[PDB]
Amino acid sequence: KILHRLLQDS
Amino acid sequence: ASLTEIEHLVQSVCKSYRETCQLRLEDLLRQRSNIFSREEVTGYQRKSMWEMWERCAHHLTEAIQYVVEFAKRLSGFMELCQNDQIVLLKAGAMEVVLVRMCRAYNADNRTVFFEGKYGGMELFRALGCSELISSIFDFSHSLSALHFSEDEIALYTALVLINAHRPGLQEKRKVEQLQYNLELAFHHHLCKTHRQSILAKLPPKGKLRSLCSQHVERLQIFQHLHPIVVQAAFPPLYKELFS
Ligand SMILES: CC(C)CC[C@@H](O)[C@@H](C)[C@H]1CC[C@H]2[C@@H]3CC=C4C[C@@H](O)CC[C@]4(C)[C@H]3CC[C@]12C
Repeated sequence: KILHRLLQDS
Repeated sequence: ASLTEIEHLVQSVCKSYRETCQLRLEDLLRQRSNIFSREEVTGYQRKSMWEMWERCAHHLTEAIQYVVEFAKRLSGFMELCQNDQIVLLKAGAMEVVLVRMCRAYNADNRTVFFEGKYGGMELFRALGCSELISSIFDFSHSLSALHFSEDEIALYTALVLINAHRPGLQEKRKVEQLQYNLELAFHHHLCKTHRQSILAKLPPKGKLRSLCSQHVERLQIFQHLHPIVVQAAFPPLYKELFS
């Protein structure tokens, strides 16, 4: 969950 | 990849590292004289196991975030498919921190920089895993012996991360190609600087794998003892990687 969101961030 | 490509991959890896290295060498070198007192060490030794694990997990997570930022900046990395990005970071992030620790480790008195001062192993005695701590200090002591430059660390950790052998990779050939270019980058720089003498001195491998399995094994014991500390007070990123 959390890593996926870190990789997608601007 | 031509030679011009790998020459310039060198500066580019070093740049990415310099931007995400978290703690400046300059500060760490200066703060070497700043060592916890016996009283502070005692204060740390009086903490509950679980408060100490939580503190440690938070600090490691914080370090891993710079590692994720390093990875996002690495030439080639964001070109891998999402699955493989996550496989590479799940396996190599702790490893990279374990290498990055050698900068924050003072081999003259066997101390690590922790919460604003330098301290020895004994600082972490509350954790209930002295074999692992001991082995983590040793590892840093060995790396420290090599007098690793900042450029070497950058290049070396980029290889620790880009590992085409990690299980679970969908695109093993693309990471194989990337790994090759980073290896060439690493060895070219060592050659240019007259430092190939260290390749034979580098830590074996698994070795980093052993440390990281011990970490997870130890976590697993702690979670069996304090399952609600983990659920309630360990950072999400950390539970994702190691739980
Ligand atoms: C469960 C065990 C893996 C805990 C290991 C722990 O007993 C101890 C050795 C760990 C806990 C937090 C760690 C620190 C977290 C953050 C940093 C900054 C980074 O740039 C390098 C490593 C460094 C300086 C780490 C060194 C190793 C520390 C001090």
